[PDB]
Amino acid sequence: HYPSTTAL
Amino acid sequence: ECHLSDLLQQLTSVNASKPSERGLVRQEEAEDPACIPIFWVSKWVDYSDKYGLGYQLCDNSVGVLFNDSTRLILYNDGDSLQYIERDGTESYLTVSSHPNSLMKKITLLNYFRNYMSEHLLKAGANITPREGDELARLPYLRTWFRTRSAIILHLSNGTVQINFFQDHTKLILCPLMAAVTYINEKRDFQTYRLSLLEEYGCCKELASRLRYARTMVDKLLSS
Repeated sequence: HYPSTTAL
Repeated sequence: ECHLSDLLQQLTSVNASKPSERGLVRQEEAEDPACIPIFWVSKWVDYSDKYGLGYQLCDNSVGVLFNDSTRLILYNDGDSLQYIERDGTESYLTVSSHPNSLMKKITLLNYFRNYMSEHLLKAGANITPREGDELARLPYLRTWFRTRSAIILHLSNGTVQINFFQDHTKLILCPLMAAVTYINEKRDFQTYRLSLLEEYGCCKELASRLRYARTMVDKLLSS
């Protein structure tokens, strides 16, 4: 699975 | 449908003017803050191996596009629901009610909603969206695809969003306002009218992506 931009 | 063809010909028109080769380019004169989009994907997570791709609009409203081509949207009020099947029919439920047919998809709409709220960052946090109609239902995510250089999202109200993974930049093209919003590497943004870009052109950064964004529109209509 591939998530969008992480809080950072 | 007609919106994808509408968008495609708008892109061919701006790319044919060769906007980066201008004696004096004035993209400073194509701005239109009166064209900032109403909704846009600001969070998304791809779990298509198991369930599908879940996302979040600029409002906290959460939607999921499941592998079976069905769709489930949870309004930003936390309760109202909208279910759209592969064949197009819409149904309006709530979470206070207990529709047994979907209680295995509501749990997974919740898992996506918890994950995006827990780990992922809200894109366009410094943008004031433009006001929408009073009793307007949300749009759903019609079709998406994800390559190595970028991801493409196509909402049901025509808007097509493209986030470039390497540049971190993002494009939001609206065929109705005839505008595009470019999000900078520094998270700065602006909305340019598309027909104005024909007359004044734009920088290499915006011009390059408008050319790439056309071939992506061509791949949504090739399917």
